[PDB]
Amino acid sequence: DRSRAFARDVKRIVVKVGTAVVTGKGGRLALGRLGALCEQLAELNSDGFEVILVSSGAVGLGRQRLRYRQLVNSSFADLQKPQTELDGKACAGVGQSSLMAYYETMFDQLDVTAAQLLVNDSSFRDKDFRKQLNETVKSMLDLRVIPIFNENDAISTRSSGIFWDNDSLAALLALELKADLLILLSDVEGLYTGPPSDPNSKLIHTFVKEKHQDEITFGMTAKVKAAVNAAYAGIPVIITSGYSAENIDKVLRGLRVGTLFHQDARL
Amino acid sequence: DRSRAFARDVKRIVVKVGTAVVTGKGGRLALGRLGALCEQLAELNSDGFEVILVSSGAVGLGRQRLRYRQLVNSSFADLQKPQTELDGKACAGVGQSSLMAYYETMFDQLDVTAAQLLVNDSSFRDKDFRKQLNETVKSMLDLRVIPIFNENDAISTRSSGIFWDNDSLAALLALELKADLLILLSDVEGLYTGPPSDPNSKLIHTFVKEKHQDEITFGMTAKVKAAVNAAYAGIPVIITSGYSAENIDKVLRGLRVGTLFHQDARL
Amino acid sequence: DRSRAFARDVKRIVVKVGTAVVTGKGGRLALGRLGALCEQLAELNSDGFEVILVSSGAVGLGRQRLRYRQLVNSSFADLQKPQTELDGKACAGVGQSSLMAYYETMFDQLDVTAAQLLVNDSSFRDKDFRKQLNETVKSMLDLRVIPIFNENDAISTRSSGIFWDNDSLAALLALELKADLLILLSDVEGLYTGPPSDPNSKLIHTFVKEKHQDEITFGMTAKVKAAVNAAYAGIPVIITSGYSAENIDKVLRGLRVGTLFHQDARL
Amino acid sequence: DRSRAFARDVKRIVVKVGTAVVTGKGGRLALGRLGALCEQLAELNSDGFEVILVSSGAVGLGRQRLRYRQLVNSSFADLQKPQTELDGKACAGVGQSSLMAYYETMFDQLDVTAAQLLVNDSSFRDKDFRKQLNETVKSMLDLRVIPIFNENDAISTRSSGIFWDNDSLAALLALELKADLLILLSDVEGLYTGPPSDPNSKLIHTFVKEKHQDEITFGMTAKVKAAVNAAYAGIPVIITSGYSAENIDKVLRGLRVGTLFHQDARL
Amino acid sequence: YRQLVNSSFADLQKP
Amino acid sequence: YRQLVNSSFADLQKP
Amino acid sequence: YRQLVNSSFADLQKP
Amino acid sequence: YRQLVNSSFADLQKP
Ligand SMILES: Nc1ncnc2c1ncn2[C@@H]1O[C@H](COP(=O)(O)OP(=O)(O)OP(=O)(O)O)[C@@H](O)[C@H]1O
Ligand SMILES: Nc1ncnc2c1ncn2[C@@H]1O[C@H](COP(=O)(O)OP(=O)(O)OP(=O)(O)O)[C@@H](O)[C@H]1O
Ligand SMILES: Nc1ncnc2c1ncn2[C@@H]1O[C@H](COP(=O)(O)OP(=O)(O)OP(=O)(O)O)[C@@H](O)[C@H]1O
Ligand SMILES: Nc1ncnc2c1ncn2[C@@H]1O[C@H](COP(=O)(O)OP(=O)(O)OP(=O)(O)O)[C@@H](O)[C@H]1O
Repeated sequence: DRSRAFARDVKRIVVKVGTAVVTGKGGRLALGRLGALCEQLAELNSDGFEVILVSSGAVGLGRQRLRYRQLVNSSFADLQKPQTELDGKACAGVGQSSLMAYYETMFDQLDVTAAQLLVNDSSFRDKDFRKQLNETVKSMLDLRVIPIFNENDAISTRSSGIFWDNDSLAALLALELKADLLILLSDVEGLYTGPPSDPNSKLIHTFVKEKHQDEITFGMTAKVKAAVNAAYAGIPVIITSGYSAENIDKVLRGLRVGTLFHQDARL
Repeated sequence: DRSRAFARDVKRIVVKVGTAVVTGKGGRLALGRLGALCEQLAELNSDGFEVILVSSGAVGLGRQRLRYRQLVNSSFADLQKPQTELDGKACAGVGQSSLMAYYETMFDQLDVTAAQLLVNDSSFRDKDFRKQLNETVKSMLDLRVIPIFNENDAISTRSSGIFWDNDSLAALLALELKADLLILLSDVEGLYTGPPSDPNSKLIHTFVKEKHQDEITFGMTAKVKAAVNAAYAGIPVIITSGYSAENIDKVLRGLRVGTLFHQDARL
Repeated sequence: DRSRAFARDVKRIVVKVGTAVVTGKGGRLALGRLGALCEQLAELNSDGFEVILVSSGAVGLGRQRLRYRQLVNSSFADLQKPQTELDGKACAGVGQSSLMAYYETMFDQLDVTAAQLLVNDSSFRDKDFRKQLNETVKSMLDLRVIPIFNENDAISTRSSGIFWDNDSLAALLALELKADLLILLSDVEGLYTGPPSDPNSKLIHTFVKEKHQDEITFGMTAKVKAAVNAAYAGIPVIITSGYSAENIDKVLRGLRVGTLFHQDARL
Repeated sequence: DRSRAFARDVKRIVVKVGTAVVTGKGGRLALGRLGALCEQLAELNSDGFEVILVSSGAVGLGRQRLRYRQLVNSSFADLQKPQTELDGKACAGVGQSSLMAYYETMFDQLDVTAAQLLVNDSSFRDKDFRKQLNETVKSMLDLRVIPIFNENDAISTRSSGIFWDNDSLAALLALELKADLLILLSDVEGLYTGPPSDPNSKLIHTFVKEKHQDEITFGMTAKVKAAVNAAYAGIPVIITSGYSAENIDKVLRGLRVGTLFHQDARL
Repeated sequence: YRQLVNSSFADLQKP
Repeated sequence: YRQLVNSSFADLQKP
Repeated sequence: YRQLVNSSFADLQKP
Repeated sequence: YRQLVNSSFADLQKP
């Protein structure tokens, strides 16, 4: 439109992928969605953008793999007994490795080098750590590498910290790395006036902190809170659906797509 | 022999792979050596052992990949100008992802699930962190998963800490996880009475803290220091060459292979 | 509709993928499209269908890879001289291996075993060969395997034969294997009353050999000829666009999608 | 020695890998052996040689995979009933795709482009086919590509033909492609004066058609017959053990390794 | 028991 | 029966 | 000449 | 200059 004109000076993008975008039916990987996303990110990176990817959704794939392992090495007599709940940290550790190995496979097939950085909550308490991370990211972006961040859930001792979920980790990274636009890839077209299943609900062209502030009932509430916190500091935030392969290009070209969170746009 | 009789009650093994074992000629991956090692580890894990792998050697592969990227996207005129030194943290971050993606590929091809855990020096300062890592590792080993540890060099702010290198990280993990035998995979057959190139040098059947204490001149000195620290606390340590595919089986069967670091054996 | 009611007793499907569906921009693989197609085929195969895939589009990927190789091992002075045209058979041979390795990678990641069969024109001249191939395909389908046929372009001595292109190889296989529905995955929504770029053109609900026989003007003419030949013998043929991930489900459910080629439907 | 001096003008090498070299314990892939072989072949190809690889051993891996599939999708009640023998052609078709996908994976990781050509017995009956294949192989070798031949067992209607096994397919290719040395990678160090298990047996430095001709009792008899047929026409043949990673370099450097089949050397 | 006896490995891999 | 009842999936994956 | 001298490897990888 | 002009991409990929 006219209020999405900042999509022309955008140089660094922090793209966060949701769990509903990574894991498909049955808990396995969604190969089509992730492949289209990786193709779009490689095209953006070849174009001249500096793309930072904050991956998410390792707990689900990890749990699927660990259930497979239990079955394969389990025995009938046992399958007749009750089941147990698979540890959370074990699932996260198993899923992270598979997800990032798959990311490396497709990025290599796309002729793009991808790098894996893992940052915990206790690490962010040091300003010197922030400076190091900034220097490392700058050096990796100067060679056209896509840093794939995440949260070290497989070692976390864990809300009271700086960040508690990837919805907020993306905002913290975008604020720290001085990004220019933050895209929260979810499974919904954006932010609605009510529940998505409600027919009376309507899409939000842009979020207003004086009108749409208290007009929506909510998960997505954490996404909205992180978006408001990020857009308050001067980082425009776009909530868009990752089910489509051209949404990133549409928002980066200035089209009316997704929900916009901007401090200057809101009046 | 007779003093390597503890290789029968061994149940948990902490295997550390060196940089000279992972990276082959040209800085690329050594596919033959790593493939043989992965085959042996899968056979051990299927046998009934609980194998913990402490990988190493991501800085070299990472630097090779980053030099490739610089060239591919570099331009002639530039190749005519002087070169620069690639950041250390960028190289480590790029190399780690590729190494562990390759590990996942071969372990999947071997029908074994491998898990990636990353632990930094600042994390070990918390006893509660030690308890949570122990619980996670126990839960992952109860499902026949090979936890592939490493050091988060791609985020490490960095000798004054608990551990400073993987030679000592392996010892710290073995002491904390209550392992039963620690194998330091290097490129040399063990510990010699002098430099390996010296013809007069002889292999050390077992390390004695009263005789071979100062009979050796030295890298490998860090390996020996970590081995002495680990074997002091009651964890037997074996330094063996990873160039062969059956060395792990030989040491685990009680044969005379490698250099032994034992507190009870030494007199 | 009412004339697509045969999509309920369909048990065997012969799916042919076009070149415009496999190769994306720059001659590289289209990862999103092929990933969505592989996900859909794995879902169909798990559902209870017997899916036969007749792949295509190795010449393009092969040529891209061979140009990469020429450059990488080529030298400046040479790049200053004129270029040459890369052999056709060399390109086909290089591309086939990469395409089918990628197919195996995604099918393994999808927990489906895929098999590669290659059949040439000279082989089809033997009736005993037809019986052998039928027996092999039956044995492979009884174990829930997806036979990935193709044409041995890398050994072909080469129109006068039984089949000359994959558009006709799919029809020959469907007739020989007694399939029940043949889907020709192309990049267009189907068959139009004229050129697709013509605004006055309209989609064809079903092809009539007494009306649309000569009305349509035209590549796609080979597709239409193969479709008419297949549908004459009693194998219903559907021409549908592979750019969407749910077109196969839509045609298999009886919805109005694509262009239909049926001998009984046409009047 | 002195009679292995022809290893200096060697320019094209036809390397045949046995079944005992590809498939490891349990019918799965031998990752260490194949990785070392691929590393050696990539080093040779980078050196300046023109390496042709005639792969073998898809029936075993294929049968393992098909048994896995039967079990996974089989059901207890059924496992209680008798088993069946898995078709030969289905096993070959499934195994070939996996083997060559793995070959592509390691060759890509080694920065070498590998190409897959499949040739049947009926195809060799045409001289024009021989010319076509020679032209294709020349064009593929001029771009530093490793053509990975095999036998189309998944389509073969099938001894009365030109070739019946890969031991003889390698000889036929070496004679047709005008190779300079043929290496038959087996699991034994070469040709012995008797059974390998016999302690009195001794290794044969070179095969003599007037002495060793009837001094050996025997599988390996097919290997010896193919070697004699190839070496009669003027192609030196070396039978060497593929269990070691440096045997190819040793024979190509002129060292005394393996068993030699030469028409000029024999007196 | 019967649900497991008359079941297959892939059926179990599901919830 | 018992060999199968008191067996595991990976044991079967072997001859 | 100049087009090649002031060019990069990835630019060439394209037609 | 000459070392680069009369060189290939893979030669550079080495120290
Ligand atoms: N008003 C609302 N509008 C849209 N979505 C809503 C709303 N209220 C709840 N939701 C839910 O919030 C979900 C947000 O998606 P998702 O599960 O990826 O969120 P998340 O908690 O940010 O994810 P992740 O675990 O990847 O960080 C939607 O899929 C939808 O089901
Ligand atoms: N007396 C000695 N005996 C054996 N090796 C020695 C000796 N002195 C020095 N070395 C060197 O120490 C090296 C130890 O191998 P390596 O490079 O893997 O060590 P590291 O510093 O522990 O490795 P990493 O970086 O993987 O932790 C040997 O390769 C050898 O060159
Ligand atoms: N009337 C028409 N309607 C639709 N497409 C047409 C028409 N005339 C020509 N075409 C062209 O035919 C093409 C058919 O697609 P495609 O290139 O895959 O065909 P193909 O020759 O069957 O492919 P392949 O090489 O994979 O066998 C369309 O992409 C379109 O550009
Ligand atoms: N006198 C002998 N010397 C050596 N090996 C012998 C002898 N007699 C029989 N053999 C057997 O021949 C085998 C040859 O190996 P291999 O199984 O690869 O043969 P092949 O039939 O040529 O293989 P492939 O199926 O790969 O073509 C040896 O492993 C050995 O067991």
